[PDB]
Amino acid sequence: EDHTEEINDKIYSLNYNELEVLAKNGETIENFVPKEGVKKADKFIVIERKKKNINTTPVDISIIDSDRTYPAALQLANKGFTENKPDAVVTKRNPQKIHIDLPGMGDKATVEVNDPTYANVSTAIDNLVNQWHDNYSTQYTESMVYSKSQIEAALNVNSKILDGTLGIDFKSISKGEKKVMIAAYKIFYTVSANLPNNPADVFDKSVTFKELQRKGVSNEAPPLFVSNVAYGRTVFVKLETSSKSNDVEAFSALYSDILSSFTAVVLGGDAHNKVVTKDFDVIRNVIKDNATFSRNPAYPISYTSVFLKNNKIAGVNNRSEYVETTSTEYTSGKINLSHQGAYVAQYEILWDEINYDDKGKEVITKRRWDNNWYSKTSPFSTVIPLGANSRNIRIMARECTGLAWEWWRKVIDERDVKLSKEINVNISGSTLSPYGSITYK
Amino acid sequence: DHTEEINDKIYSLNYNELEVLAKNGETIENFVPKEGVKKADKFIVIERKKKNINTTPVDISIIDVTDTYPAALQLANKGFTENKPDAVVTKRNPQKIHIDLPGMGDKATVEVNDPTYANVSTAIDNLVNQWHDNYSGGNLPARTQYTESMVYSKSQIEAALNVNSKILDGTLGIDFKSISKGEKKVMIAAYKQIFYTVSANLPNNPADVFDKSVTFKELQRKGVSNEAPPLFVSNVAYGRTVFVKLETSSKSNDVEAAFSAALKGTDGKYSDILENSSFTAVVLGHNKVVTKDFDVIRNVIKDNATFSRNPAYPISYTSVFLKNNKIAGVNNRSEYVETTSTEYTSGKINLSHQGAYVAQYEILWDEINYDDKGKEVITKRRWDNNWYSKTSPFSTVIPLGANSRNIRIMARECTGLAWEWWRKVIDERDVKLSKEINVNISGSTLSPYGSITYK
Amino acid sequence: NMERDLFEKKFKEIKDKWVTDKQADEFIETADKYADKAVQMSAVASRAEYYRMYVSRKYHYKKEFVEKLKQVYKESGASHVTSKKDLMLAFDDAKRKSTIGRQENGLFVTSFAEDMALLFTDQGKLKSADQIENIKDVDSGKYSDGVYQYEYDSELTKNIDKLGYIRTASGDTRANSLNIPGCQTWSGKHIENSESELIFPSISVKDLKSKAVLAEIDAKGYFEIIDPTIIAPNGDHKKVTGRFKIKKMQD
Amino acid sequence: NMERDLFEKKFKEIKDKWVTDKQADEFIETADKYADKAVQMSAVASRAEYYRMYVSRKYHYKKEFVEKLKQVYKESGASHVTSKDLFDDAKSTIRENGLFVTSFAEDMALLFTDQGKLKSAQIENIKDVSGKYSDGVYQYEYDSELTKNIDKLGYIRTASGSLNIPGCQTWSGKHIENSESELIFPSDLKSAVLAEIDAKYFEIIDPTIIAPNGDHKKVTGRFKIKKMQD
Repeated sequence: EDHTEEINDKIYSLNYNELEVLAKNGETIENFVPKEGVKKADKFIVIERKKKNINTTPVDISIIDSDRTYPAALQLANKGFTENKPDAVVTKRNPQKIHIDLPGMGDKATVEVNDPTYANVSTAIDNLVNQWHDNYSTQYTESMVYSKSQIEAALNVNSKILDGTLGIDFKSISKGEKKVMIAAYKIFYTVSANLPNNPADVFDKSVTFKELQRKGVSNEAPPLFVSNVAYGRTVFVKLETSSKSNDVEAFSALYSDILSSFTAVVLGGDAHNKVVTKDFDVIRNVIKDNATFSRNPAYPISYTSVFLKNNKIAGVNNRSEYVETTSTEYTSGKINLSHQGAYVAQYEILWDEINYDDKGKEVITKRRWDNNWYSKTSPFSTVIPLGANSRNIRIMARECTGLAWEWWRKVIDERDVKLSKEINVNISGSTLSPYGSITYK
Repeated sequence: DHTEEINDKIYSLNYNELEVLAKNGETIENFVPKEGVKKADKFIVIERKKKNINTTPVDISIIDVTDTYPAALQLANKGFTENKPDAVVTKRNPQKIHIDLPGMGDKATVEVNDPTYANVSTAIDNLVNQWHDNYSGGNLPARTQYTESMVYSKSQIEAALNVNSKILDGTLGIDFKSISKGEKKVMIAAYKQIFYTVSANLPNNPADVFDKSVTFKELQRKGVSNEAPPLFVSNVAYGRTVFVKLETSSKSNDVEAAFSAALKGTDGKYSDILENSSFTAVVLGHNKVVTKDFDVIRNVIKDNATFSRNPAYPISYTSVFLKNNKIAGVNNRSEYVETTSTEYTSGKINLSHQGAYVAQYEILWDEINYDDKGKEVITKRRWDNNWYSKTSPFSTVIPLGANSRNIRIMARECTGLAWEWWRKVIDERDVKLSKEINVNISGSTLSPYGSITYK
Repeated sequence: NMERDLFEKKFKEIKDKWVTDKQADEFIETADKYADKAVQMSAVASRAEYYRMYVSRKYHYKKEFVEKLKQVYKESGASHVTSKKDLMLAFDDAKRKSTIGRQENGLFVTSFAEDMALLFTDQGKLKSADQIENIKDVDSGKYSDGVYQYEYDSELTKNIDKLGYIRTASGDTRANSLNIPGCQTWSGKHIENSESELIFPSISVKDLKSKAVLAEIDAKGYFEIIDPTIIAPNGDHKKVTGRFKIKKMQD
Repeated sequence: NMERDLFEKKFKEIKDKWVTDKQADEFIETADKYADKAVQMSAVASRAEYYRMYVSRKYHYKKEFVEKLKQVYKESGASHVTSKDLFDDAKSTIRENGLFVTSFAEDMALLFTDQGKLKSAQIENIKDVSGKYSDGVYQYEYDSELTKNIDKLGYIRTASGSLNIPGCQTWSGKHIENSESELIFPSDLKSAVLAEIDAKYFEIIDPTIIAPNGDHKKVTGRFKIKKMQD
């Protein structure tokens, strides 16, 4: 019998949410402290953790040759598709036209493969590109790195490939020790496969719906048809520093002392061209050097599929959450007091020390110099240590004029004193005109 | 005949009449105007004033032995000023004497032809007895010469009463040591009652009292010199003396006033002084009586103004310088110390807090002392729990020395109102030093009350 | 003296490990001042009686003295100064059992009047947190996040007393090992900071959270419980008419 | 510490028999505090230098320090607090050995409140003296002009080698906040003058001072004697 009407009926009847059957829900974010601080020698290292969300639905799916993706291929819409490991559906197929967008080719761009297996379509792709070279002759993404799920969604590239080609230290990016950024350079041509008039038209008369179910077709894994493959070369760039400045990301160059270590990779066929420098212009000319289409050929890089039921484009929805880690390091300081005035002086020196509870909220320890309001004459001087976590530093020095209406006048009154290694607070002058200043060294 | 020699040579005598019979008292030595002495719970403050007396009596007192009589001749020297004079006994011309007993006419005057002590005394005895027999009935004026003084020293009371102090201490009993300490206050009064006086005409010339046999060398042998010029006894008074002593141990300020009033006959503030006073009356010859009833004294004085054959005694005489016929005086000059005393007693502040609130006290006072010059020395004292918060039933005893003064006591309590954080309950300056100063506070926070009462 | 010597040595045994030799010497040298204050309160009749009481650890007073001591508490109420941290633990720490005070053991208080006389100046402004820490003989910086106060008002205090719930501290309940007899706290050479000491029933704060309370305290200045539920000495919960307030001390 | 031991020991030797052990062990246990005060004033460079100077009883310091220390004496004058202990007894001096003194600006900031009111005779605790300021408190005031001319003559001295300590600083027990700088200033009237204090101070103009060699000298500038009034 002619199974065409059953295959069309059953595929038409398939029951699934398009969004949800290709949902790629990210790695579950485990409990975390928003802020933490650690004392080490004269240092205070503060790790700050911000929780963020990614939500993308790419319709171009990264290809990993580590194959079963090719124009007019049949795949299953399951979790394995969402992690660049699609399952194919291999049956006896029917004549299928493909088309390549190479510039000058006219009707010679279209070609009909009688039996469209991977081999036959690869052969036609091979012929077509060769002819163009003989007789006839880009998308860029950048993003900082926070976790494999985030960098995947941000660049639409599998994280294992990145991790294989460039070192990515996720565990220790989480400690704020490394600010890593990655750029992708994804081009030369696209082969496309005409969409069937009806779902059954891709199958031969011997293919039955029961056979399709045996190879995986269900409401939980609806059939997908590969309509377009993009070919070319990808150029991965990594920029890795151990700085802690907020300005690191603006790396984005795609002036600065920060410039640290670099890496660039050109995707070869097999699993490449790994180069690592401490100067960028070597890399940045490497990209242009790796930009020629010759018989340096072109490799699969991404592809587009439709649901066979209704030829709706298949998007993999990435709805996931990650952590931004920000690390800052403070250094203890010293308040240097020096009194060179001809009057009696008194100080009020106040600051807070800051720590974080296991819930990550800030705990303020108030703090005062034990000689506040003690009288001081010249040439008094002293050194007042401030810990690396000091904050809200208030320094006041005041003068006993002894006038019966202003017994004391403020000479110095700062309230937002910079914690620095040296806080030099000098006062001098006469009783009638005092002078004071705070400098930083 | 040495009359012209006696005249010329006596006239040549060169002395100062005032100084030759001057009697100088010992001059008060180093002394402190104020002393403070602490015994047990007592503070005794002695106060001293230095005073001066300058008298020149011309009636000189007679002691007892006296062989002084009208027309006697004596030496103006030291011993005269001490009522123990030196006689100049030579042979004498006749001397007229006159007694002043009333009613005798020309029989009041007689001429003693050998005017020794024995002869004049006999002539007077004859005058006086003839007056008793033939004139006393049918003619006597009472003549009383009265003096009173507080007793401060031997010399002072001698000047003040014109009576030898040895006779006063012998007959009465004067405790000068107790007077100096501020322990005894003493008054002495002397009733000299003159029944008669015998007088003796002044010689027209100095030699006239002397027999023609007398030489100036005989007078120099007998003591006559510029150092001790001769004296003629012109008058002697006879009668009786009554000494009254009023003694007390009170330090009151009115003891002299109470004493004068009793003597004066002045008829109850003084009753406290007089009931704790002792009285001594002596009538000289020694009829002595001690008693605590003052009428007994008044009775002695009234029962001894009687003149009969109880005769009269020499009690005082008047002398002139022979050279001059000028009345001889004895200048008493002396310093003495008036001593007062006051006794103060220690006290106690008793604090009792029975209120419903938190209270605080401020208790201040001064302690007085006297330096080696007798000037005040103020030690400020303060209670050491001043300003400390107290709640009921707090109580305590703050001892105050007997020399405390300027006692200030304040108690306040914490109302706790935004406009009135503390309110005073008691605020007192010059608190009376008493055995008990009872400081009570009580009431509520909004209506407190207190009082200082004394016991 | 005989009893003071016996006192000295009894102190050396019960004082805890972390009492400095300086504070302990201070406790020894001021001992007679605290005996005398107890005698003048008629808490005891004599130094001797006071030292025998400290040594015997039986803090037993005549009922007449305690009735007179309470007058100022009935008049003005009772006060317990606390740190912010200790406040939150009464509401938030479950092992604190949602009571203010050690449950049936009570809360150490002084009279409210005594704390207003002492923690404020002559003109009624709150003293610095340094001064108050010094007056209360707590560690430096303990009240740097503010000086908080529990307050039993007069009505609550009278009604608590009607029930016979007011207690006097005992020798084995009271500074931790610096407790002394006489219903009085020990305060160093500055005996003017010694306040009376009694034990009031704890307050139940069931279903209350420090968040709400501290929030109310910044808004109004105080959080209040009309007719609160106290913890009787036998452990019972019992509602007593009056006002119990929690507050942050303010000028 | 060989210096603390030598210090402690030498003070133990030289103190007066009648200073109470409460004084004496407070002095021993605040010594490190006063050593730190003198380092901070640059009177000495280290604690050992401070103790070594004490034990030697020769308080010699560097001119740079002493002239900087004097800036407040030249600016505000000097001040001596006395209670009574004030004159009428006999050599009409006020002692050719000099008068211990602090800067006028220092007494005025320490003995008055933040508004400007004089403290309660608290003042006894400040000068670590009890009951002696009860009459009241007097202050001998060298004015700034007198003071500058005193120093041109080179008449200002520092104490050398009981409770004396090096660093031109008064000892004041645990409350080192009441320690003031001490200097030695030079040295026919009676009492009588105190009337002029009840009436108004007592101001002498170009007074007759004493010198380290006992000579009298007549130095421009005011000198006042007063009861400290609030």
